Amino acid sequence: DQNQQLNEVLAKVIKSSNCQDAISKGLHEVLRTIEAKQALFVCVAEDCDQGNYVKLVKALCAKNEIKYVSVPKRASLGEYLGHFTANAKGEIKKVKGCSSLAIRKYAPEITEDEKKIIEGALKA
Amino acid sequence: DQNQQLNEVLAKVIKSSNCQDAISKGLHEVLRTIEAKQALFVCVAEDCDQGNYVKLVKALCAKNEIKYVSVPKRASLGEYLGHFTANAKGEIKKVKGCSSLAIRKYAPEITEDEKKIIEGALKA
Amino acid sequence: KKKKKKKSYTTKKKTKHRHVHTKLGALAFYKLENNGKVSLQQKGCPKCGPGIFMAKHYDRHYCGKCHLTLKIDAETAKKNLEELKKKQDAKKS
Amino acid sequence: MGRMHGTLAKAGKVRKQTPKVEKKDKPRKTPKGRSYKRILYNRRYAPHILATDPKKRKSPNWHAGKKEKMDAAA
Amino acid sequence: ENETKRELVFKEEGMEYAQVIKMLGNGRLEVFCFDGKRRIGHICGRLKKKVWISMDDIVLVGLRDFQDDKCDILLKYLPDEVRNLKQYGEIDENIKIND
Amino acid sequence: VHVLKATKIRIYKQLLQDGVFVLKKDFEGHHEETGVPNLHCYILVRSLKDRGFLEEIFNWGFTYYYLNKEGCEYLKTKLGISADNVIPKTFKASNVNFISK
Amino acid sequence: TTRAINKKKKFVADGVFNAELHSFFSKSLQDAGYAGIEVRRTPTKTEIRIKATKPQQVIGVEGKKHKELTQFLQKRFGYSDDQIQIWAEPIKFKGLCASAQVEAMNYKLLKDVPVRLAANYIIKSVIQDGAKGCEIIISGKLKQQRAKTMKFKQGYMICTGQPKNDYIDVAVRHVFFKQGIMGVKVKIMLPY
Amino acid sequence: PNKLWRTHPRNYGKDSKECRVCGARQGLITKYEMMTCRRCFREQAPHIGFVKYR
RNA sequence: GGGGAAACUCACGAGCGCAAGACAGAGAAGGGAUUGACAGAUUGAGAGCUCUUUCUUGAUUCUUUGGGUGGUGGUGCAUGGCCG
Ligand SMILES: [Mg+2]
Ligand SMILES: [Mg+2]
Ligand SMILES: [Mg+2]
Ligand SMILES: [Zn+2]
Ligand SMILES: [Zn+2]
Repeated sequence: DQNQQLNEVLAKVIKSSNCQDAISKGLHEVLRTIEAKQALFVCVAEDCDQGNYVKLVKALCAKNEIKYVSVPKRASLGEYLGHFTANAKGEIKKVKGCSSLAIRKYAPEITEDEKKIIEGALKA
Repeated sequence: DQNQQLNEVLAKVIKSSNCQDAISKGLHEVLRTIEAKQALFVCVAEDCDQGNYVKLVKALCAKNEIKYVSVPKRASLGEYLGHFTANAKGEIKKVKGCSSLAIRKYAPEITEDEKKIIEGALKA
Repeated sequence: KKKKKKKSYTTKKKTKHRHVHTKLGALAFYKLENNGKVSLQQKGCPKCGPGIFMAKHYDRHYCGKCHLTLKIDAETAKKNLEELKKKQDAKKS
Repeated sequence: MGRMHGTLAKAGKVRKQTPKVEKKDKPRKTPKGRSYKRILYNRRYAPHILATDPKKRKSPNWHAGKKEKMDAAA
Repeated sequence: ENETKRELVFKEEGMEYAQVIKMLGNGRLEVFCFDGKRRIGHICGRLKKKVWISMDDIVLVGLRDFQDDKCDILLKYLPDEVRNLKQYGEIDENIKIND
Repeated sequence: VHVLKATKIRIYKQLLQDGVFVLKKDFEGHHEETGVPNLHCYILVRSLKDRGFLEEIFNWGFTYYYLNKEGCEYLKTKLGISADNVIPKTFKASNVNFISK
Repeated sequence: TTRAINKKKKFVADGVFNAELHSFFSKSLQDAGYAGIEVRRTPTKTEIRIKATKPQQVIGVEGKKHKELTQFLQKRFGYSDDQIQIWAEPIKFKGLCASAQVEAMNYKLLKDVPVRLAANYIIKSVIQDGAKGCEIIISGKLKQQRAKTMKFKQGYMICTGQPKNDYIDVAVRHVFFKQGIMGVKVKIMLPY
Repeated sequence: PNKLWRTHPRNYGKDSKECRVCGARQGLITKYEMMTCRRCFREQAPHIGFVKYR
């Protein structure tokens, strides 16, 4: 198990920070968001192809100061962001995978215990 | 919910019986597999087009003796059988849908409780 | 009364700038060494500096945000102009 | 009056132009013979119709369409 | 002065351009057709209403398959539609349009 | 023309909170209360009536929009978590009657 | 004080306010018979009495239309919540109100109910409520593509004189059809 | 890059104003600061409180 | 025709700019839809209009297939209202 609490709190956080303007999405977006030290916490998609993307991102989190999380699949990122093409049956079909997500700020409806749950997965 | 236990036990069963030679696949295969009374249990794909396929199959299960299960979608059958075209990212894309599956025998790694779980969905 | 005439074309139709985007191009800004150090091989903007990179056109440094313009010494300008010219002559042919 | 396409006086014009619409396939059929006049008597001269106000009696073709058969049955 | 601009309509197949020759009555006329034949035209129920036609006007004429000798007056051209026809190269450049 | 995210949110916010929105026609000016450039309001609200969450009435240069129940359900969606709690000032039921002899 | 305003320019401005209200209410209130509006103005408040045939639809389902309206006036002019007050007042005799009755035949004509019958229904209603006389004018295409004008009188009617402005109540409506706009006037001469 | 939109001065003259009701610029009545075209005025006149005694 | 028009008005004319092309279906998009803009040409015009030039920006959507907004465009012999 991916530890459903981790993926659930991750889902609620990425949703919350998207409904509010403060999420950030994309390798150019996440770039400057990391460098400006705006990003409080950042998510990396593990499976994807250019050695650079993951290397540069993890290294940039290390090279200013940022904590990161590692998600196995990209379609999960796209889904969490609410990037999906929804069928009229309420079925989510087409999902554009993401690579890196930078959350600039947190939405106030975040529970203390949930945040304390996030903080454990934040390594490096 | 499709009752994730049902789809999970179904998945483990169809996999197990494919890794072992004793699964059977196809309307000509499932035909003789039903008629020879070899099939212990059979799976039908609900959505598909010829009125015949579903009618004949359900009627053949009734007309010797066989218990059947009803899966809503065909791509799910194809996936369970391990019929998929896998992307180098570990992403399953192309899936050839099935219609009818006949499991000749069960693999010994089947749990008692799992089998007792199967038996409930077997109606008609 | 009067009616609108059928339209007369005087001068040729004009095309609009599409947006040039190099795919996953944002990786061209940073280089990594074996230690893992992060090296910036573009130029950052003195006002916008941490995350935003300026543009190196041959003679100018230009910020996409604050429109900062920093003009180069003319020799570097001529050298870069000449080089890029000689390269485009090659790619176009 | 500046709309003209076809030649005036062409022979088959209006009939050729008319789209071909197919006659609807009827569920079951229309009873031939006596039974039909039974049907007519029923929907027309039957006791219940007579019982209603003869000046307020409803004219036989009043409904072309089915929405008023739904409004008639209610 | 003019009625609303509408597209100058060309001779479709089954029609011919014509110039009014003389006036008959009952809404009839003799026309010279650029087919090269003279014909005796009748005026449209449409045109009888709208556009008054007279001598040496340039008109569009709907033809008849069976009787070639009769033809129907379809539409009258405004002198500008005509000069335009000459421009386009539909009808011959030597023709007399009077105002 | 780009209607920025915070613009969008700000107006959806004010909608859900109030339940009613008002627009003078000029695309030049700004909306008095929310202080938003009008073209942007016109756009958001335009789409909102075009999907039926909004019902529109027009008086002396001013368009008046009032929210439907489908509206609550749209705004819940785009504003997410925040909108779990809220019912608009329109939807709140008045407890006292205004009809006087 | 707020601003020193021309008694003339102020008063004209007050009238223009009133008219804007009347247009707003006749326009947004169109389903319940709307007659009139009466505006009292206090340094504290602005009180609006909406005189109407069906107050029940002015209020709505527990102040759906009421709250909507009140907030509309609020966003429009800018107002404190204590500064605006809306009351709805019933018109005790619906037969003596024109705007109401014209709304009635608006309605009946939308449902394709024939002219003479509808006109008669309302006229009979109006006189049933004690009005000395009434008249209805319907203009526009009725029969065909060529415009007609049909008048229906019963009872007592005055047109000319200052008494006109007193006893006669008039309202018009534009009525919409697939064919175009047709239109309808109702003149109820009131009783003494 | 609509920057040039409406950028000609409407400060004064005919385009500075309009009917509050019908938004006409023509034959506008500005006289009591009531900003209403002649037709629209003629209509609203009894609601504004303008009688014809005369 | 409140018809005293320098711009505006304004429908006319010559040359340029925007989209305020909603909404639905299909495909495209987060590894990028799209916005913006120094500077050189360019232009009547510090209209990034175009072209070279890249940097920004981060779904506010792009391409088709439908389709709405908008129209001082027509028709007072389709009409309301008003008015002679
Ligand atoms: Mg003049
Ligand atoms: Mg229209
Ligand atoms: Mg125009
Ligand atoms: Zn800068
Ligand atoms: Zn006006």
